[PDB]
Amino acid sequence: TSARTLLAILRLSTALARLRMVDVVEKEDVNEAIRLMEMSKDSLLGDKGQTARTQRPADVIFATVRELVSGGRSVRFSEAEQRCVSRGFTPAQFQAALDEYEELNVWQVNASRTRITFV
Amino acid sequence: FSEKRVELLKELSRKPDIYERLASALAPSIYEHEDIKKGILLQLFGGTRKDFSHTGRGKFRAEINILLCGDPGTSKSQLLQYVYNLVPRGQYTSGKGSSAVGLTAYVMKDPETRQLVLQTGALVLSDNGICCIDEFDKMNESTRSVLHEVMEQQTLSIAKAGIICQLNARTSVLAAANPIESQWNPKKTTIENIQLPHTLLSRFDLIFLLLDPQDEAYDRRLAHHLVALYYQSEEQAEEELLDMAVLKDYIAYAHSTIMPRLSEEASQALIEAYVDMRKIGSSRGMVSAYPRQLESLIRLAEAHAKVRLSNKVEAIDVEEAKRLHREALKQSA
Repeated sequence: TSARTLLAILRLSTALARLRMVDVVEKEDVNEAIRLMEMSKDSLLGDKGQTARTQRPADVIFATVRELVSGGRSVRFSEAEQRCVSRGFTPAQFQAALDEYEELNVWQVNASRTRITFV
Repeated sequence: FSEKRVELLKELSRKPDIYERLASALAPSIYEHEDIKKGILLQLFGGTRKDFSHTGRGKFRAEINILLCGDPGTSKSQLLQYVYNLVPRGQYTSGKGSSAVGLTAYVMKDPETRQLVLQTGALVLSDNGICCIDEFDKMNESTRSVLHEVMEQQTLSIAKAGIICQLNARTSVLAAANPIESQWNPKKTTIENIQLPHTLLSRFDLIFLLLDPQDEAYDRRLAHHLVALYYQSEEQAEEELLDMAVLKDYIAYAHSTIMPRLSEEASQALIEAYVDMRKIGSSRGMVSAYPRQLESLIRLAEAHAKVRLSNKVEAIDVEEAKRLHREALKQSA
């Protein structure tokens, strides 16, 4: 991919805008233009480039705690929930997710489960 | 010529931004890569030709020969057809499409006049101008041999088939080479990449190479520029950029009015700068020990003072001549 393929992308932007008898371009003429490019480059090989990702119900929870470890050590248990409930994380799944990592020796809590500190 | 246009050219010579505005006018699409086309602007000027027939050295060319290299189509597609329609003294020709002896002045039979008359070519008619010729990486083997005296001796001496004729045609010729894989290889030096012999690449002044870095932030200053002018018609070309009628009249005045020459103070910097550029090493070794780069360095100082409209050459223009040669070293290394 160099400067030769840069001008080829702008050339396909007018191939679909002239089919609707209009003089403007929309988002449909852009997504369909790159669709034929991704299909052509995958046909030159012997397989199709895909991806694999499992929606873990506890993958984004550990990433939220990382925002408080780099800022401090004695992170309050009630203060860490000020950002988890913003996107829409249910608090019932957070109680079952702490034992998934505390059992494997990651962090530690107290008897009342109100103090969390990254070891 | 009239007085309604000469006075406007003198007011721009005193401005310290005329050298930057004229260099950006030759890039109608590419935003960066200004150092490639920076030396092409000084090629049309060249310098005032001097005579030294009283010492046994009459002929002497002051023209600048720029050497380019890259992909023939990526960034060199606009630098081979734009210097032909604007400049009236430009002659375009093909390398592989034409023969070796057919490009210059050869001998051909003619039973009409009962005499072996000579025929013209293409570069022999563009005297005191600029020649246009492409394909230098895959040119003919016999064509490379005849170029050892055209742009070097300025005397085309052809004595064959009982025809004694010595042409005195000279014209600055540019070239655009290409690597063996059309891509820079960091595993090998720049000497092995260029397939031309050492005697051919040494006759050129500067040297550049079209590099395409794989940096992510490099596309943020190049891809965002061509798209901005892709949908825009002709509602901004004659508003933020000057017209082409001034460039054609700016070079048709200093080529026969202002004859610059060296002095006693600005000429002392050429000796100290020549010794520092000899013990380079690292890349190739102890090279550049010929009067070739010393003669080409003087041509760069005469071209910079010609654009400023001043016959006296100061130490300011000398520092600008070595700066263009310094960028050519880091580009090919």
